[PDB]
Amino acid sequence: DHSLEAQWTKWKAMHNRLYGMNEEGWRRAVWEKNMKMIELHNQEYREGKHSFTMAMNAFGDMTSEEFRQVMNGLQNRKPRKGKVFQEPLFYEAPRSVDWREKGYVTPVKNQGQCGSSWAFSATGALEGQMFRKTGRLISLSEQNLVDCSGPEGNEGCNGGLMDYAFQYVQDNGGLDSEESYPYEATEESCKYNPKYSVANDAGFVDIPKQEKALMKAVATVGPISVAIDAGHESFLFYKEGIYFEPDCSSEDMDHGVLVVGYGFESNKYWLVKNSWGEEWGMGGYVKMAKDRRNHCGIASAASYPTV
Repeated sequence: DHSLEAQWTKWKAMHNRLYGMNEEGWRRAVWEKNMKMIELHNQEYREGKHSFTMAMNAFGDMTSEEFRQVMNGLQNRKPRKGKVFQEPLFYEAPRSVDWREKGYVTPVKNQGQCGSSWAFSATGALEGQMFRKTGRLISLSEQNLVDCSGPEGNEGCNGGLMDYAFQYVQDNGGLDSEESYPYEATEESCKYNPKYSVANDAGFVDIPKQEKALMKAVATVGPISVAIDAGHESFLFYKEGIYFEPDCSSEDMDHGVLVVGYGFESNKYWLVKNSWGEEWGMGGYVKMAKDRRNHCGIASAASYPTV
């Protein structure tokens, strides 16, 4: 009715959308299907069938093809070439951890029209380690990785891996700050300048494919880089609460993110920092189901750098 037409017009304006005559038609269809599922889902939430709610956002008119192109960023083959993390049995991890309260985490960033989640997950873990080492929080450059880690196996906006990113930092002897090497969301020439370098003696460690191990690692090291299966509109439109997708895969992770802590609702979850801006989820964060048989592959390809 008039309400639907009005809401569509408002969303378009709000997100500054200008479509051609033919596109307008199918973009709206995409948007309406999403609005319908968000509605049905939220009703089921009220009925207690879900732990999280959904809400329309800037990705309301996006196609699955476009999603795979700019929202993700992880490569198919995920090799384990880093040092090994041995789960300490005689260490008892706390019930909850949140590194943002310790000042290990920088503000939420936005990868934009570039499938570079690998770069954001990488700098995220590095920023925490540098803070653990200097007590100084400096935002690192994702653009540096995008433009320079090609030899390490990365493909800029076409995907890469966090380990390849950590490898680059090793071989290179440093990574610039975001202030000196701004994010452009595209592949340009490598402008790495030593004058603004940080993390000169790096390396990386891979964590076993177990949540118990991942938990002990987060509690003792700081934020950790993890890969998750994010290809679901439930995640795309996630709003708040504990995210749980029955159709989530524990083996096909396409999105790189950062775990900054874990806890339980006073029911356990992982505090995850995403790079889709503050307008997504909980200020750019998502509480993901913990200890639910490696939900979304959270513990299948986790690692952290060493400085």
